Amino acid sequence: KYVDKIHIGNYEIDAWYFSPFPEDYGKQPKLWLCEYCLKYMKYEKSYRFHLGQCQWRQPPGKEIYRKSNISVHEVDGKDHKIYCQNLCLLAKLFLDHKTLYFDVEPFVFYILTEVDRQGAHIVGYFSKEKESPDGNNVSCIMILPPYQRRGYGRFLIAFSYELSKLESTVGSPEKPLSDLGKLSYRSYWSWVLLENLRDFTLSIKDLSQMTSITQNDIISTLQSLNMVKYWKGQHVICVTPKLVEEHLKSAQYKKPPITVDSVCLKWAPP
Ligand SMILES: O=C(NNS(=O)(=O)c1ccccc1F)c1cccc(I)c1
Ligand SMILES: [Zn+2]
Repeated sequence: KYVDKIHIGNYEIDAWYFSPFPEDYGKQPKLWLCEYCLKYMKYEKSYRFHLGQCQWRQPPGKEIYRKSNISVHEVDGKDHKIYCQNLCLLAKLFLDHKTLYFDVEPFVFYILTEVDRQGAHIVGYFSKEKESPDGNNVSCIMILPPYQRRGYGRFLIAFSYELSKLESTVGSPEKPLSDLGKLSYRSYWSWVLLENLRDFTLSIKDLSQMTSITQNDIISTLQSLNMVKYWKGQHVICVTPKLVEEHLKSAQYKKPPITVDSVCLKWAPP
């Protein structure tokens, strides 16, 4: 009765949550998704027909980042409404808290793809309100299940902050975050703050301007590392160069990242 399984690319993926595709679409065993234009279909037969006809081989919009075979496309919800709606319905299969699927005009979508000779294969995305009253640099962020915990979420988080830096703004993900989202942000913040502390020294305000991480997220991260003291109503960094190195040598920071090469990012504040 609900969509419980999708086929996209060469992946079949079980659903995690309800997503409000039309009811007739939920009645089948599977939904079949074109991995390039994200059209969803009811039957393997219409999917195969679509595959031989569809001419798209990458997301719409502008490629604002390209390094080697890693690419990010910026898609304006107002310019590519159907695609962005398709994207939000797919994302809702794996996000508990996302609530906006059809009114996509106030959002811009950053699509992460992995390119090979056949085309640019979607890995995940994050959305961003064009005008955030509460200073969120991410509204929702989603990595497709078979790509999770493989460095792609870390890339997208870093990417969202590289945009904030170009905007001369601090930003924060819209809350609530998933379990994995909490872990991923905490670990991204810890790495970024510890590398900055090793490289220089710095106030909490200094770190915020260098990283675009909000002062609250910095404070809560430093508290979980136990590197902040409290003095007459103010949080003050309290860290020795050696303790920073003992943290950075820890095994969790051992996997080599997909980095965001600032030189490969083509984007100006809107
Ligand atoms: O895939 C995930 N996160 N995994 S990670 O890219 O390996 C990673 C490693 C270190 C630090 C941060 C990271 F995100 C993942 C999946 C869905 C939503 C989100 I939000 C993240
Ligand atoms: Zn298509």
